[PDB]
Amino acid sequence: TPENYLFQGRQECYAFNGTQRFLERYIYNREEFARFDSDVGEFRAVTELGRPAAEYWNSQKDILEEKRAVPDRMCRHNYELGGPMTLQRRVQPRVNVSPSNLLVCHVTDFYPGSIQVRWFLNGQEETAGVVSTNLIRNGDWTFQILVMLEMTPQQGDVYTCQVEHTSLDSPVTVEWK
Amino acid sequence: IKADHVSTYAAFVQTHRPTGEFMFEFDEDEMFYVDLDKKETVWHLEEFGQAFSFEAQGGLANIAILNNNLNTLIQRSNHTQATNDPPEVTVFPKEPVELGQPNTLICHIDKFFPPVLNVTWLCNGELVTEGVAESLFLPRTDYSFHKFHYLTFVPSAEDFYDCRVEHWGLDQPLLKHWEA
Amino acid sequence: TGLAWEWWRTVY
Ligand SMILES: *[C@@H]1O[C@H](CO)[C@@H](O)[C@H](O)[C@H]1NC(C)=O
Ligand SMILES: *[C@@H]1O[C@H](CO)[C@@H](O)[C@H](O)[C@H]1NC(C)=O
Repeated sequence: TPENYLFQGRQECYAFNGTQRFLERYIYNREEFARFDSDVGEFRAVTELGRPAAEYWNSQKDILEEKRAVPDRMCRHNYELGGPMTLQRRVQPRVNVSPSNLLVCHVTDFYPGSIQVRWFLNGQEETAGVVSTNLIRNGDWTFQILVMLEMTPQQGDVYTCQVEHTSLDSPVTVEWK
Repeated sequence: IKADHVSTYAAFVQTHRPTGEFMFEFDEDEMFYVDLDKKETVWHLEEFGQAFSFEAQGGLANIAILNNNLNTLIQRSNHTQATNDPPEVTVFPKEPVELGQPNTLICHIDKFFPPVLNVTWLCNGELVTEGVAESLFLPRTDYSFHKFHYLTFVPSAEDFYDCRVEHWGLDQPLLKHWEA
Repeated sequence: TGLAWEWWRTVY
């Protein structure tokens, strides 16, 4: 294994009920040693490696004052600015039904992760024999989900897959047979 | 921490592979980054660049700051190098597989460290160099990294694909098979 | 408009 050392940091903004919480992490090879917490107000060493770094930072008052203004200077600024493009981003999903004996309801390309997919047979909601995958991030700011349904095929039966999403005012349904 | 949405600036510097990276993510989705070696803000979606702008030098500055913090931490840490964590690889298509319908094959590499990775596509056992795209070394909350690799293709019954991932935590390259 | 950023501090 070659010689390699890594240093990483995080600047995290937590928005909830109109508030902003800023955490600044200082990490060396997956070991977080120093952290500033807005609810704390000053730096504190997370491990013994970061005690000299946190003690020196707490003496510099301008550093402590600058970080306390971040939840309002940066976190609130970006959260309000990215509202239309990120917060209220709505991408409608695409629903497909295929038999691959199971029936696969393949919901693709939607951004708001919160989604629910139900299986119906002749108007009856099916619960037993339903296998759904986890949320699948595509990296394209889009998601996927596949809901399988074990079926006993009968002639004349109508299997319908409905999808309810925040990007939809009315649920989308696709039927098989 | 209770939060409706989480916006995070993420950046790292190291010795190998990408010596630096500076990105900004919203709900675990990379929004933009600063292209070191080109020193301009690169937006993930074209619509993002038309509504916002970013001083790319803020990343170049923060990278320089993290550079000396690395050297300072290298000395205090007694030259300690972390353990190589092997990755988990999964391959799946972006759209439902239909013969003759162009699709994108997504290779997801997850839960690895350090961010030093060789990823390559193979179709029917030979290298695929065109139609390929990759994501950044995305950060995780547990301080490991994950990454995306994309390949545009036409689904055919004769073709079988492989996502070969090479990492220091592996004894041999990892072949993740996929076919229709 | 423009997005804001913040300086990481220097270690001892
Ligand atoms: C959210 O804020 C409103 C207005 O300040 C308050 O009435 C409510 O209790 C808050 N809820 C939580 C969970 O903090
Ligand atoms: C990637 O391939 C190059 C080419 O030999 C090699 O030097 C390097 O060690 C490889 N990286 C990993 C992580 O295996």
